[PDB]
Amino acid sequence: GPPGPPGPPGPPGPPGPPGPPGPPGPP
Amino acid sequence: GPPGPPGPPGPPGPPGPPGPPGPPGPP
Amino acid sequence: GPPGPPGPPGPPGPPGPPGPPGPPGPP
Repeated sequence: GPPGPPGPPGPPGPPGPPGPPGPPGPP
Repeated sequence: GPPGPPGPPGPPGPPGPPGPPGPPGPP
Repeated sequence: GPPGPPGPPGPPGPPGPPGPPGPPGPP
């Protein structure tokens, strides 16, 4: 008969990367 | 009928960790 | 026809936010 429907959504992706360095401390 | 097509990609992953601390302030 | 396979793992997440402030400067 006809093809079945598309599969389920895949898994959520991997975490994003570590953020940028923070700002300098005060004098 | 044949097995169906692949499902769609899952969503983007979670945000990455906070970045590292900034450097020491000026003198 | 059986449901197709699951979709692929999703894309990476976004970067984390910038890190905390650096430590106070030296005397």
